[PDB]
Amino acid sequence: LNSINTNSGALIALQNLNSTNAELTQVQQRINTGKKIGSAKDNGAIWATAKNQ
Amino acid sequence: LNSINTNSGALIALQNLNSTNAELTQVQQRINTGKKIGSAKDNGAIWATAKNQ
Repeated sequence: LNSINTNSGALIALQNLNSTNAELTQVQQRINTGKKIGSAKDNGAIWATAKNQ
Repeated sequence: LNSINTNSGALIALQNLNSTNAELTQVQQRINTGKKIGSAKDNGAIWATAKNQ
């Protein structure tokens, strides 16, 4: 409380903002590639069955 | 009592003034560093724990 060296609220706010930027990056990928699973990182099993099909 | 060669009241007054000056110096150090434990002299166990942390 009332510290000058530490600001935990800014840390939690930056964590929530980084989560929002991660969701926005996922939506940007969904928009530009047109696929909900555009790579093995999205879902390896469905992407594997898709490459085989 | 009624001595000219000594003044005990000035001695106790100097002791109280030195205590007040030490408290003001501690408050100045806390205003400076921003830490209530800025060094090992303040509290060595908690200080070493914070250093490892």
